[PDB]
Amino acid sequence: PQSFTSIARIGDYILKSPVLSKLCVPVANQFINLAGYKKLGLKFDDLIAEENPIMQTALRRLPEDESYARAYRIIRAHQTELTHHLLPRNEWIKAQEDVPYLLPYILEAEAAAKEKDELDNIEVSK
Amino acid sequence: KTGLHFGRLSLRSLTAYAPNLMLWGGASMLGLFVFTEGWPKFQD
Amino acid sequence: AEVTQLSNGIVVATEHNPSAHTASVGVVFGSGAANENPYNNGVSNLWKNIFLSKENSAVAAKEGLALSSNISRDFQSYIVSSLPGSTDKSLDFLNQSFIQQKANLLSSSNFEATKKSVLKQVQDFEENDHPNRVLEHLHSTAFQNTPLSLPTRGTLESLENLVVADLESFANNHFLNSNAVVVGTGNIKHEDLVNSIESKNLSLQTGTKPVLKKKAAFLGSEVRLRDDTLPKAWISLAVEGEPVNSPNYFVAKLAAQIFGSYNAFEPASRLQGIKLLDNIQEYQLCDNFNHFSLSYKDSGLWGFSTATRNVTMIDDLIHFTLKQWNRLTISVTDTEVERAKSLLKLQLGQLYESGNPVNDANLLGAEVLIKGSKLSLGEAFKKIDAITVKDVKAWAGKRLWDQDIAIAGTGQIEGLLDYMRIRSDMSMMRW
Amino acid sequence: KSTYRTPNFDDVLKENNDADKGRSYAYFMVGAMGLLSSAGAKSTVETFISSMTATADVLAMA
Amino acid sequence: SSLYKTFFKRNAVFVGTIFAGAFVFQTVFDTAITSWYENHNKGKLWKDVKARIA
Amino acid sequence: MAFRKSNVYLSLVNSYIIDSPQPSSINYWWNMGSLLGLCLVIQIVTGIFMAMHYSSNIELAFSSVEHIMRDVHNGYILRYLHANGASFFFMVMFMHMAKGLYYGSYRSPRVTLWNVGVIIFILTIATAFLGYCCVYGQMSHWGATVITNLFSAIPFVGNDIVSWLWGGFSVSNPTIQRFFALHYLVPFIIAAMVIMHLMALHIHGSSNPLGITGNLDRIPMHSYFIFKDLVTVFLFMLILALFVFYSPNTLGHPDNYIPGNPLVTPASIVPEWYLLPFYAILRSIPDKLLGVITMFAAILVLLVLPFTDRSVVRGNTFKVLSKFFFFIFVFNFVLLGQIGACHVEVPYVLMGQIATFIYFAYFLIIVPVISTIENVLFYIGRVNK
Ligand SMILES: CCCCCCCCCCCCCCCCCC(=O)OC[C@H](COP(=O)(O)OCCN)OC(=O)CCCCCCCCCCCCC
Ligand code: HEM
Ligand code: HEM
Ligand SMILES: COc1c(O)c(C)c(C/C=C(\C)CC/C=C(\C)CC/C=C(/C)CC/C=C(\C)CC/C=C(\C)CCC=C(C)C)c(O)c1OC
Ligand SMILES: CCCCCCCCCCCCCCC(=O)O[C@H](COC(=O)CCCCCCCCCCCC)COP(=O)(O)O
Repeated sequence: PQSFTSIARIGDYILKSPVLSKLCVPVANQFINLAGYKKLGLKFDDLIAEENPIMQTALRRLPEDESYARAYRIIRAHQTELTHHLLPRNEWIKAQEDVPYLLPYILEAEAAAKEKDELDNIEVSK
Repeated sequence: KTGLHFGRLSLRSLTAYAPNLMLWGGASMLGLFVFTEGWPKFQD
Repeated sequence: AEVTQLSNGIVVATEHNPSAHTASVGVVFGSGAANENPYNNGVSNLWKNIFLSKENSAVAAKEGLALSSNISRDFQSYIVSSLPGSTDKSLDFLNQSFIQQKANLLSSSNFEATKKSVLKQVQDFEENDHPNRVLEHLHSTAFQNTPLSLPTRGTLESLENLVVADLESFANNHFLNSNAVVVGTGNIKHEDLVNSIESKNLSLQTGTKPVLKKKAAFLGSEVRLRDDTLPKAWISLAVEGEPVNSPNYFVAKLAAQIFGSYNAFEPASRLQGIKLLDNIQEYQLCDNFNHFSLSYKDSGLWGFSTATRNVTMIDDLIHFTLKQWNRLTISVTDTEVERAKSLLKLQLGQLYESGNPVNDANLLGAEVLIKGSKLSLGEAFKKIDAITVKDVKAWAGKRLWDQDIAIAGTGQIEGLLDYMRIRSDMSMMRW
Repeated sequence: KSTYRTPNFDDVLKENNDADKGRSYAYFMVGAMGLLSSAGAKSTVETFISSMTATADVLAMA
Repeated sequence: SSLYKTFFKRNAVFVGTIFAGAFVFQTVFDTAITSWYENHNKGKLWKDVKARIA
Repeated sequence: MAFRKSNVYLSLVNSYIIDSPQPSSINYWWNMGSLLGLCLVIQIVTGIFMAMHYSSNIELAFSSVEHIMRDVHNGYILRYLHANGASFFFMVMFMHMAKGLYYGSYRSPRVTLWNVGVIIFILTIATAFLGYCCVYGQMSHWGATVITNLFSAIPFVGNDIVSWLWGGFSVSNPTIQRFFALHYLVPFIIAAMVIMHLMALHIHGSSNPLGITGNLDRIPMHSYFIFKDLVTVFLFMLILALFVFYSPNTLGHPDNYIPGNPLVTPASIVPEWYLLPFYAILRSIPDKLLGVITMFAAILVLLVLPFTDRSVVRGNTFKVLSKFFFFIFVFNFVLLGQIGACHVEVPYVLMGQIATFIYFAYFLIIVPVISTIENVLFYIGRVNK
């Protein structure tokens, strides 16, 4: 319930500014590996809850080769967390492999449901 | 231009119900005077 | 385009259009399928087919004349098309098919070979044209025991009793001088059409068509032609709409343009501005619907026809479109009217001012019989550019809000719920 | 017999429909049943609710 | 008549007439059935026996 | 097909306890739902066998609890299994409302499941209170006097509601005798709202402690979570049996063994230990009308939790800030269960006013703020611009 267009509007304001990118991007990096989804072998875009119909849409527009790997790193996480262990340190998701692969499939489904409601309340000036 | 919506209940679908919802607030205020007048409760 | 009228007992209508390359000339009577009793029903469908018979059409095709006719509820029509330099040849043929003679068409060889041809057309219509045999069953149960109930095609049980003597008794009562308009559309001048009828005689009959003592009255009912061996379930549902020559004529069409028409397989009829599509596309409740506002002479109809393969969720197709009908009374927006103005101004301009001069002769013929002249398209745009959202709400509580409906269905309509759970959807109970 | 000839409903039909009247000789008798069921469900609630109030021998010791 | 438009059209004013028609039916029918029940039993009630104690 | 699927009754057993696909990664916090089902049968079965000996008059209330503990065979077992088991109901349930508050089980599509949680929680507070006033001890007479005199603050309808609620003019014989036939009943309303709580769960299934979709790896319930529940059943039976045989009156107040006397007030009236946080919220507002509202708002502020959580990730498992501030909320809730036991003294009024501001600023201020900051930090940590 935070609507990724609004995250990326805030988030791109931080990265664009030179002052705030020096300041709270190193806070953001230390926040990521303290969370430790990498240690379970997940990227971030496995963690997003898939029960709203916007995110339910963007998991159908995904290609087959990425929706097969994403459907494996989830099952490796349900198997690792079941044993109350972590993944071995070679199997951890590294920094470069943690890319927003599902972000552009959401921002084109969010803007396509924003336009559906901006156009369902249009008031035509006569 | 776009009217104020906030999800489902837009303003245009609320200005057309506020004449009738003023009658449901009268039809429920008389709904209390059936089920309470019978024990002393004076509303004014 | 400016229509023009003249009368000398036989009223002549013309709509000159020099940018066309044909010229329809025809006679349009004002006694269609709503002027027959149920024992001679189909005699106007059979008067169409002996005009279009093979013996008669071959005589017309020698001069380069194509024949066309139309049998509606209230008006008949008999149009002869030609090239624009050959309009007097079309009247000379039209004179010698109805007016000068009818005994050549009504020979015993040409009759029984044509009655056998119609009796196959109705038997093919009765079991193969499913979204239209419901709409002819909707009229047969809304206006029951009343002359607007009779099907235009003619029933098969009543058509095999017709002899030639019933073909002529209908001719001597309705094909009269005080009943017909001679229309000329396409590239034809009104002065050339009037002087050609004056140069000949072209006098049909005397006058005084019969009176039709019953008046059309809506009677809310239902009919269920249930038949499980069909792939879909066709359903029409209608309230009593407005007749022609009424102040609520264009509001009844604009209210049937708000909910429009839909086709589930087209990728551009799914993005329309209807609010009904947000409820109807989630589980694919229907394949197509269309909202009609039929307007006959005495009464009318207003409602929607549909067709669906989702035969277990019909009672959500009906309930979700009957809740949208309730919004016309209470909370129809201003935008939802302002698109239905601009769609009605288009699909009237695509009807009265399209290409085909045969179709323009039926519309000119149906208009000047009922209301004496033709209301032009430029002055029927001002009537649509003035319908406010108060006028739709005042009309909707008059005709839609808690009124009796007429239902007709066929196919797998077991999932269609009973009457009093469809009639009860017309009033919202939450308003 | 065809399916376009509806059978004889004439013994049960009204002699004059007039849908402003037929929906008023029928919303009277629904509204009258609603009126006695709102004066009859006040007394059913007020029987059980006033049963829990201060009884007779408690009121004597007031 | 036009009785349908004012009363039975909007359900918010239909059921507002049921409750305002039950508020009058409570007060009147109870008084009309009490004043009959004591008038049918005139001479047996305590309000009459208290009048014989003169 | 199999008879467990082909029968009309057994397919309700089959689709709920035998073949129900549970996610294969749920830890031991997912057993607290099965314990509350067992702990409800413990209260109900040790309520029927105890109410065969209980007379509910104000003269024979406290004298017939002691008749249970002295004269009935194994009567000390029933009264102690059920007075302590009711205090184990609220400890399992407080760990059941805090699993779901932690792992994001309140979020959509389980808002219907969460709202039947708050309805069961209100009836369970109202059940355990109405049976507390059935012992007619000294803390239970003056408990019912303090609680039902809060409804004398409603304007102009105050005294008529209270005098209807007491059934008299004070807490007397009709109040205790109606606080038993009500308290007999409301467990059967909880036992129906639980069936209306499994139906809201069965349509979308349980969550899992990662907060991701669990439709991929599912294992059945039979012989996997039946035998993972039998571990914590036999543990909950063990910690109950220490608190029943070896130390039975540890949780309850000692003043509840004085027979209830309306003429002598005790030293400090406190409720039983689980209503003690809400009693400290009620006591914090220096007004009587706002106190009844805020003590009732503190149960209803759980309903604004699905709409104030602004996170795209379900649950606090992979979050740094929203796991720290959750345990501040839990140890604030324990502190409110301590200021409820202290007297109205300096400085337990500045504490109980501050530590009730942190109860309400968690749902309304902390959770929307630190979960918006926990979504920009998940974003700008990965996106390079
Ligand atoms: C009306 C409003 C109702 C609100 C209820 C208020 C709370 C009621 C009090 C009950 C306390 C229940 C605490 C349970 C906390 C939720 C369960 C939990 O969060 O445990 C998981 C947590 C970390 O585990 P993860 O699953 O996140 O990590 C996986 C990594 N692969 O594991 C941990 O971090 C350790 C868990 C330690 C629990 C400590 C409990 C302390 C109890 C208070 C005792 C007070 C004595 C001083
Ligand atoms: C959710 C279910 C229940 C809860 C939380 C609950 C809670 C309580 C509590 C807290 C007490 C006071 C114990 C004490 O202080 O000694 C109590 C007492 C009592 N309850 Fe329950 N109860 C429940 C169900 C039932 C049922 C179903 C019955 C009866 C059929 C029942 C009958 C009694 C009786 C008779 C007492 C007698 C007083 C006593 O000996 O403690 N309870 N209950
Ligand atoms: C008598 C009391 C209760 C019973 C018998 C009960 C029963 C259950 C059971 C059996 C489950 C499935 C097991 C589990 O998921 O842990 C469950 C899940 C749940 N319960 Fe309850 N419950 C009770 C009270 C509550 C309360 C008071 C709340 C919250 C205010 C609540 C909220 C939930 C939630 C959110 C879940 C889903 C957790 C998840 O699976 O992600 N329940 N309940
Ligand atoms: C989602 O998957 C599930 C799941 O489906 C279920 C069902 C449960 C289990 C939860 C429950 C079973 C809770 C439901 C609880 C009830 C319905 C309470 C009903 C309890 C009762 C005890 C009913 C009352 C009946 C009696 C008291 C009859 C006993 C008779 C007595 C006392 C009289 C004795 C007299 C004589 C003369 C013998 C889970 O834990 C679970 O998660 C794994
Ligand atoms: C009703 C309120 C909720 C109560 C929560 C209890 C949840 C767990 C129920 C445990 C029942 C175990 C039966 C499993 C089974 O039969 O598997 C049977 C065999 O299992 C066993 O033999 C277990 C030995 C008997 C265990 C006795 C436990 C009784 C303790 C009762 C405590 C709870 C009331 C089939 O197992 P299989 O399919 O792997 O072959």
